[PDB]
Amino acid sequence: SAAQKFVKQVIREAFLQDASDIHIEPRQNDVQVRLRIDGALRPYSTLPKGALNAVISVVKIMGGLNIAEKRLPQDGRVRYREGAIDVDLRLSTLPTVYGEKAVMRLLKKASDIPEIEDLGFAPGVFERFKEVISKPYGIFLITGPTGSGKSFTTFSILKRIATPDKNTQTIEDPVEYEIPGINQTQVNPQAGLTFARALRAFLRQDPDIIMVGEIRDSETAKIATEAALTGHLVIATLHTNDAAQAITRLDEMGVEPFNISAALIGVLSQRLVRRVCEHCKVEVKPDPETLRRLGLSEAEIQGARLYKGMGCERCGGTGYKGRYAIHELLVVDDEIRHAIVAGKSATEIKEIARRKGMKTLREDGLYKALQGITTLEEVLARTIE
Amino acid sequence: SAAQKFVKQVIREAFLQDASDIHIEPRQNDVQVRLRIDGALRPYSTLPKGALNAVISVVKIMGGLNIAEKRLPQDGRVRYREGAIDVDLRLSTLPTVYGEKAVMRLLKKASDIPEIEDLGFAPGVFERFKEVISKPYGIFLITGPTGSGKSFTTFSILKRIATPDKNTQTIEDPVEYEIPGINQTQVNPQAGLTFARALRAFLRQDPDIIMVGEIRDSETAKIATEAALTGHLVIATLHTNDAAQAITRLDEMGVEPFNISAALIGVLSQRLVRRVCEHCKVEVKPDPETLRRLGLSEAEIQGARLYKGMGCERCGGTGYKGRYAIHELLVVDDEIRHAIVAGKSATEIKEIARRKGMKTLREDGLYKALQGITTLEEVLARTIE
Ligand SMILES: Nc1ncnc2c1ncn2[C@@H]1O[C@H](COP(=O)(O)OP(=O)(O)OP(O)(O)=S)[C@@H](O)[C@H]1O
Ligand SMILES: Nc1ncnc2c1ncn2[C@@H]1O[C@H](COP(=O)(O)OP(=O)(O)OP(O)(O)=S)[C@@H](O)[C@H]1O
Ligand SMILES: [Mg+2]
Ligand SMILES: [Zn+2]
Ligand SMILES: [Zn+2]
Repeated sequence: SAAQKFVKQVIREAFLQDASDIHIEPRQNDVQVRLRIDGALRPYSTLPKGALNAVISVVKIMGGLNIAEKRLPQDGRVRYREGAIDVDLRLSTLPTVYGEKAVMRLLKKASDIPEIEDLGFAPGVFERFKEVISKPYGIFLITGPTGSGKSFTTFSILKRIATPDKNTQTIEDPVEYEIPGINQTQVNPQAGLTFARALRAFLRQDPDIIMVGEIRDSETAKIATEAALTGHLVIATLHTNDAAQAITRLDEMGVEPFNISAALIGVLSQRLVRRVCEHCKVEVKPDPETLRRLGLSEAEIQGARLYKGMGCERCGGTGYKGRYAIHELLVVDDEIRHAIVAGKSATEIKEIARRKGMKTLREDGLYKALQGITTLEEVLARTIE
Repeated sequence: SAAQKFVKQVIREAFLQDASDIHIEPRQNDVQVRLRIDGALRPYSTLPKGALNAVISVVKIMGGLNIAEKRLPQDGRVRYREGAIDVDLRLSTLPTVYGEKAVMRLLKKASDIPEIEDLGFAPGVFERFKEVISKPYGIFLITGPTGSGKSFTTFSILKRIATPDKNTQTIEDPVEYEIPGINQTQVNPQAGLTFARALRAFLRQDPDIIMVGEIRDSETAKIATEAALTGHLVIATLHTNDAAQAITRLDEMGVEPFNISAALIGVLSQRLVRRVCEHCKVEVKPDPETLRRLGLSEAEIQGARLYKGMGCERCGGTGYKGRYAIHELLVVDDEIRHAIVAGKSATEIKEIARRKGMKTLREDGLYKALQGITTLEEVLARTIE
């Protein structure tokens, strides 16, 4: 609790300062602590060398990390409420030559779950998206790397489709949000209430819409798929970078390809790019050759404006305030499941979908960058694979 | 006794309203109770939040569930008798963030099962339906999501064709109705009595008619087809959005296409639409332009009498009371047989079937909406065409 009270004092003073990050760094003879204020790291405090393991355990408990594991990096998430400071923290631990270093990123205050029309879909992709989630049943997968806005998009969907004539039931680890009109159930491993234990009880609970917060079992993948097969609408998340790899991911978790093919409505992969500041924004002229290589049509290449923030402190550092989302939406059709039943590659499906008109993250990112929402760099950074 | 009084009333009201399920839902500041009627959830009442644990208690006593346990789902069965009420109830309790939700399902009986004349078949389809079930051997598939009326149709058929000169054998998970005249067997995991293990045994039981409640696995799909092949009549349920996809799905499940083309009598795809309440029923002047994009001809727009129910006390305000089935009946002939082998797609099969006389779900829906059985939107909400 010497350790616990230090950790809680740091997060507090980080919150009140509007600090973005907190670094706990072992050194040769001490542990330095630093806070990023207005873009720069500042010295907060100094802990003795022996104090290291104590503190690292406290933040590991907070994010559900493994204490025993010290040779490998771990990431986690901390929903932190103590009194008047509620901040969500992104947690990172890293093996360092002097012991384990921890970094906690203070996330922007979430605000409220938006309507479907304010998620930042391209006008064209939006219509196909609205058609995927309006379907009576089947499973709709939302994927992306840690913190790409999966849960946020998921609840925006539920906000739309969970009508009083339906039973919307939810399994989450943990439950975020107090969204009305639906029933929410949190995973309890203490009790024995796993994802699969719950998901099987849900089938005896007369559901219409099932939201599976996370699929990380074979049991869960199988049950969610059969729920989609028998006539329920399932929304679930995976942690996969490619929309097509989500299909392959399910094959690996033990789902029969013919069941994947019969239930899957589509897969949404998204990213978050920083938004350029509207105030210190400037026009930039792109190398036509770059645009060309990015698959942008010649005949579109003359309008040709890209944008970037030089910076003020409405931005702080950066030229960026806020984040926006990037999407590629794999809508399953007669030909795609016609590729899943056959031996597939994620690769083959992707271009089988691109033809038929599927717009890719980079294409989606590029086009929003052409609007001055984001830089081309942020777009490239998120789509490099 | 106040919680006893509530449970008594809500089951009484569900019974008289023909309600599938009672939902008792803990929410943030109250308890909400919903009735599913005609497949649609409907608000029944609100309880004050501190009355939850008394009500759940009554429900648990009925089904012999543990009161102490509130962290894990529970399941029960009760034969409920109050006044003249005699219903079997299936009880489900499930922990949510605001406490345990309860679902009580009102179960049907054999007496509720219709005669095939009352299944709602259009006159042209009904004559073909009859010729399909009156064949000596082959496999007949009934497909669609849960709550489509698959079991009602199945046993309706067995009421007409399980005459006393034949052995009529059933494998079910679970056995729902107790039917006179036929032999029924329930799937039992704990003993190892699979669908496939049961079905293997049926072939040494001198059967005539075989009913497979559900085809989930690849082995069951093969043995049921084999049993059809050798000279037995097989009625089985599958989940597909479409009659033609039942062919493709058997393929995907591993059945040899030459075996499918050899054994398959036909497929029935089925949905349930809501009937227009006839205490609200008000005639509505059709819009021709909207009836033209919907593939209806000029002749059909004449002789078109649409209706919509202007909500009343008897329909709970919905404008609907009762349900009705819409049908897509694929009847296998030689051309469909040659297309099943030669591995044509479901879309190819479907277009063959229609040219040969098959009405799609949408078309059967539209046809009955023009009779004022149901409304247009119900047809559009229950069919992706
Ligand atoms: N479309 C969006 N635009 C801007 N910010 C967003 C958007 N979606 C999410 N965010 C924010 O970004 C953070 C991402 O949180 P989530 O939406 O929960 O991400 P996630 O993919 O669920 O991440 P996990 O669950 O930790 S792997 C939250 O702080 C959201 O406020
Ligand atoms: N032809 C019909 N017309 C009107 N209501 C019907 C009809 N068939 C079924 N129903 C109602 O719909 C409910 C569900 O029908 P079921 O046949 O039991 O459902 P199913 O999901 O299609 O088949 P299962 O999963 O093996 S019970 C029945 O219990 C009846 O209340
Ligand atoms: Mg999440
Ligand atoms: Zn700026
Ligand atoms: Zn009415």
